[PDB]
Amino acid sequence: FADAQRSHYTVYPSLPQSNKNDKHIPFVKLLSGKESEVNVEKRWELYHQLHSHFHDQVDHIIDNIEADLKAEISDLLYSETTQKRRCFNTIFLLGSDSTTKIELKDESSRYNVLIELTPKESPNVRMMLRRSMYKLYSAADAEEHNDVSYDLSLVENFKRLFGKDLAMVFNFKDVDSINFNTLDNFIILLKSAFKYDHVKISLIFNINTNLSNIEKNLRQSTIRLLKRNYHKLDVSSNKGFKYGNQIFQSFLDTVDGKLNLSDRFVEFILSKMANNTNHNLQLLTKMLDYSLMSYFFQNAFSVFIDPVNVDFLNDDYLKILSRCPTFMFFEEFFVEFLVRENPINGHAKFVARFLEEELNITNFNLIELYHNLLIGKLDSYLDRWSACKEYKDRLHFEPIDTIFQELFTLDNRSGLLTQSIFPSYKSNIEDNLLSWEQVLPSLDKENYDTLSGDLDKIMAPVLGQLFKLYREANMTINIYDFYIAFRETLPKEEILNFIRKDPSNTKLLELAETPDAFDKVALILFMQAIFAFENMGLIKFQSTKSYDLVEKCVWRG
Amino acid sequence: YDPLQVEEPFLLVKTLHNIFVQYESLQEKTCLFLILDGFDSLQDLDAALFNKYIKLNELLPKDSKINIKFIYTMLETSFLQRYSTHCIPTVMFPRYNVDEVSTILVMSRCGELMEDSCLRKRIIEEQITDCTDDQFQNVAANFIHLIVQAFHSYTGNDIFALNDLIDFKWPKYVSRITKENIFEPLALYKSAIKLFLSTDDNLSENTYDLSIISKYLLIASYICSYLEPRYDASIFSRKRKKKEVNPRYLQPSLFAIERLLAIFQAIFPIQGSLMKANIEVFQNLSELHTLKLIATTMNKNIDYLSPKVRWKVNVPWEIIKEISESVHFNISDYFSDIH
Amino acid sequence: SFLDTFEGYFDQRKKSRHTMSMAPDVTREEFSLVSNFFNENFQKRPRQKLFEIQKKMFPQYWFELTQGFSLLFYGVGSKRNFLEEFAIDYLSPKIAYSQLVNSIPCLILNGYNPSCNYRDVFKEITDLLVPAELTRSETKYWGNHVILQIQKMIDFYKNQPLDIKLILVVHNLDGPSIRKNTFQTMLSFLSVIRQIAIVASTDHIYAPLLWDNMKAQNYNFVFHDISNFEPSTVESTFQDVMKMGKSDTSSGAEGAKYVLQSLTVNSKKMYKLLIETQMQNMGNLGPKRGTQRTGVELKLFNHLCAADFIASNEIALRSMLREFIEHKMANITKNNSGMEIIWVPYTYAELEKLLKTVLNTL
Amino acid sequence: RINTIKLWLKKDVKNVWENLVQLDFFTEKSAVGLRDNATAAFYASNYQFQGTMIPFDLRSYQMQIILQELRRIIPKSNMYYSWTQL
DNA sequence: CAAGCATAAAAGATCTAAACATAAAATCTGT
DNA sequence: ACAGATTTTATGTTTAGATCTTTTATGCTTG
Repeated sequence: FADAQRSHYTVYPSLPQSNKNDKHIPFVKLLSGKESEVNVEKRWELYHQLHSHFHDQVDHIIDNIEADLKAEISDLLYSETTQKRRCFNTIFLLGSDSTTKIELKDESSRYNVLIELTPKESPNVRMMLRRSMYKLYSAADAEEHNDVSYDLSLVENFKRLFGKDLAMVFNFKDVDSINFNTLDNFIILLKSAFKYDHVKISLIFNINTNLSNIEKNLRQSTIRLLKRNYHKLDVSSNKGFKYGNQIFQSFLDTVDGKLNLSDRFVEFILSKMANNTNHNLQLLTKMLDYSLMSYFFQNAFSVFIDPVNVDFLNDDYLKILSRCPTFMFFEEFFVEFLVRENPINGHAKFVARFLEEELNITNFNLIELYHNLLIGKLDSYLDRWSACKEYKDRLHFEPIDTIFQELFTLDNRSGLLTQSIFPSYKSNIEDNLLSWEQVLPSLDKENYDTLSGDLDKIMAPVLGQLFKLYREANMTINIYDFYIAFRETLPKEEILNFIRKDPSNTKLLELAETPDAFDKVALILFMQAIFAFENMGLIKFQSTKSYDLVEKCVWRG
Repeated sequence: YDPLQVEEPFLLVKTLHNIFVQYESLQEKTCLFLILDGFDSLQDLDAALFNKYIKLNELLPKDSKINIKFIYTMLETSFLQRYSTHCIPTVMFPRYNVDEVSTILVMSRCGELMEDSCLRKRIIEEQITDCTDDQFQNVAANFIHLIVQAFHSYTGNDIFALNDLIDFKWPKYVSRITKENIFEPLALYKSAIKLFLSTDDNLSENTYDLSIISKYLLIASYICSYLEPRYDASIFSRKRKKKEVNPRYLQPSLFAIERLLAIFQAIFPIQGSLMKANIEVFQNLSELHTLKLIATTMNKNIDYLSPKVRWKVNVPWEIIKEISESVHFNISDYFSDIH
Repeated sequence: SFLDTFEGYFDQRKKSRHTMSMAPDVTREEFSLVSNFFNENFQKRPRQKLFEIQKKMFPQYWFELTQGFSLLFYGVGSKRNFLEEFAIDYLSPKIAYSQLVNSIPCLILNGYNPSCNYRDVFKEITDLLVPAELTRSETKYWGNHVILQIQKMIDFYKNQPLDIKLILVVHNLDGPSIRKNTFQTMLSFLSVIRQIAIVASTDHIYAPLLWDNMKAQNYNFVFHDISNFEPSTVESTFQDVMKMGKSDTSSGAEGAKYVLQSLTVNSKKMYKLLIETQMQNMGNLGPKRGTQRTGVELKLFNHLCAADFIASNEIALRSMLREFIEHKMANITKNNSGMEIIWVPYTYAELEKLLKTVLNTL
Repeated sequence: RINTIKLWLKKDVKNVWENLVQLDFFTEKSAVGLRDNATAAFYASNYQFQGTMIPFDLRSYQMQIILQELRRIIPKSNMYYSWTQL
């Protein structure tokens, strides 16, 4: 068989028996493979220890967030409500990702059953009810250690069956995705469970957008019923700015003065953070980790972060660093300007703590503050609150005075950071396709050895050459005229000469003598290229019964 | 007999027969009424179910001591007419007049409103030690009459909604009661006039956390939906007349992804490039779709990549408008042609 | 005025009655011959030069993978050969050496095949990784077992040591049967597992439209640009080119024709018998799919094959039919009464075309 | 033309609209009320109707009672009888 | 331009095959 | 070798996916 024609077929490669002691490392010797292996190993171990140090604090912050939100929602769930048992209390979690384990407190006289429902697991009202009753029965029987049909009467008979009171808490995982007709019908159905005087219900709506859509979609009577007890709770990772600050401070401490943050890098962090709110902290952690690993990867001097290896400077290191612009503008010379820790991080931490303890200001972005301090306009960020006017005297910061920060910094000047996490996907495709010269390297050393040393240079790759005309084409394109133009742009005699260049095959030379051999090989190339465009989505075809016209989908830029 | 042993109507016939035969020692004929209260309110309803219960009584023994009589209860008067030829005796219940519903609310709520703990707390706090149960009944009846006369045109004759409004508005009304007010019926109306004009039955006590790029994508999607494509180039030349039928009242039209991206680039302000479509734009668009804001034109198992799927905005004019002022981008400017 | 801007698009947004019949006639055999000649003779040396230049980036890719970053390759040209070369020859032996013996298994998943099914992919993943079974309570009320098993796998693997035990190559992640939301959700939940590595490739321009915020987070992609203008011989195999692929693009019958063209004379004969029996059943019962109600019984098929000296007994027939089943040219299920049924999931028109174009020539 | 009539707001006419469509005065665009049997009802229950997902404002309805009959029923003394015909 | 005329695609009726599910009789396994 | 463990025949119950059919949102098209 042909394995390429298969699907999802496992392959067990035969690893060579040849092996070494410590050649197996992703890090490669920099400076044209001149650095020693000990430097690479030290870089690897320092990267691992620093990554562990950062991620431990990140995990602590994340766990703190989860614990705090769970405790707050559990406290709001009971809140010592004195309201009469004639309505069910509702909690709208504003903009909450459906990833939380709402814990229900154990009560001696009341079961507390968390029933979780999702849009995929709720096609209609009857299945909502059957799933809810099955979860209720299973949880109650597991807690308590014949059968009952799955309907609302299980709630009616609960006091008789298990000799205990009930408290069911409905957690709708994605309340925006469920079609609100069935959700409204299910709420109205649950309303019928208030004639028992031994069952209390609690609804939790994991809303993502706002309450405007809930008001618009739900029936007025249902909104009136919900309004008797509702609690708008705003739970989100992006609200209050009190959690991104902790992670950024953790990163700042895990780099300490050992590393420096470039102004453009923090500007990019802020820009990419401003464009996403539903999932913000994870994106920030990804960006920081990628920048850190890239900096330890493509920078050779990261082995010299700690002072102990400063003496390990060699002739190649000094020769390379001699071209540092800071050195031109300005062993023992380097260390006396390296061990000087940057006071910017300590000053920023002190300022943040000072404003967050007694100045009664909390809604601020530590990333924004750090970026502003890096620029140097800290007054322009501290004057917005209009409350630290008498405290600005002691909050002044001495301007940036540092040297040799190019070698120890986190920045994106080669564009890898932006093109590896948030690349301009379509724009990159069009940039690569329009200017194919910079994608395919041009070589002339071995053009004599190759069989096509005269045709490769003159012409262009078929797909990009077709894309040139396609961009220069009109909105609606006749296939015939497009092929005519493509063939006219195609050199005539050179194609025939290339065909004649192979004497091994016989069918090719047999077809070569045919007068329209060029006119049909060009057509074959055109069908191949148009198929590739259709697969890539550049072009589309209208009604296939006509198939004489095509429409351009994507435009360059 | 295990109640879970019945799975078809025939099994119910057999189980009822088996239960009724074992009660044959009854002295006198006994009828047992089974009130299916809310039969039309079934969520798995179909036309061919009620007549099963209609003809059920034929399949049961004639001479049994216990006879089961059905008393259904439906609420549609178009489900009933489907079986109008069965000639089963029925008692139609007409709706309630405004005076009737006011009297019913008075009768069913004056006791509860009088016995409110909030009113007792207000009275003991404000020190009015000269009152009778007649005075409390009169003030409760006056509140009921005021709320009915103020919101009957809005709520119709539904007792439930009027009860909800009364429960909603009573705390503030009793909070606005002082010494000389209670002994003057017009004083409360002239002092608590705020309650009785504008209804309050919405969760907002009396927008989107989306990004800027997502908000602009939503605005561009709405513009694409509610603008004619042949006018797009003329209107957006940023570098016989318009129709006055106000297409914002009709269903949104279907556009293509390329047009959406082009107009999104056109309307996005220059920062620092024209904000070339990147991973972030497409991710935001997909997140908007999974929020059911930009609905496609095909059923489930959706593939966003096929050149046969079209997008249409799924928000009304209010949400998109207040999003536009949320980002301070004009929306009644490109629609100034259609006012 | 302009051509590459939104203003240019608006400007561009506002006839020859010659079809391809008058165009030079094309035969499939000579089409394949000429296309193959052009593919490995046009820009061979520049392509190898570019491949060697970008091969040096492999340690960076491995370092990105070993830190919980699922990796994606996007760009023009076919990345199938390049990505397979990266994963099979470089990634697996190197990670096997670094973990310490045997190489790490490499589940490569052809996404350009419209016959790729998520049930079979998860069957392979659970046959190889062998995760623990889910308890009865964890099954939930009729919930999808694949997604629940994957979430249980995530819970179990959140505590295991962070060493890769599988690499799941995903060729053409934005293909016809691999772009649907179900399999994408499966891959999204599967990629969170640190112990497996998700290297994928995309071709469509609007491919990132497939991933929401949650799916993008779970993928945790690190996009990498690979563009080598390869002609994609393998990708075009599964779909027709004479009709430009505008019709029956996701049918998958062209791949079946290609694989059946030169497979075995006896296999072709029995496939012809099965196809003919299915057409007879369709006629006994408008173009419809070949569902189970119209398929052929296993006992009936064995009797028919024995009458034609194709397969003597059950054992040989089942052994030679497992090959067709694994390549999705046919399916075997059990009816409600328990009778085995074998059927071809291709459309009646597609079945007739397959019979009259390759089967009928013997 | 003018005592003064309070033009009710959108959010206060929404409840009247829901009550009016609940009393079966309006119907959906092309909606079948009750299915013939249990299988068809089950099939419909599993399906998700398009009109459900359309926002509340833009759901297209149809009328039980034509305007001429509405004129025929409403008494002449009523204050809306002038607008009961085009 | 609209009407006419045509094909096209949305909305849903109608249905099936598959995944998920339970259960009673007869078979296959160890002491 | 006798009771438990597994299998074989025989349904019921939801989810995912299919094609037919009807209606109506698109284009084609003169002034």
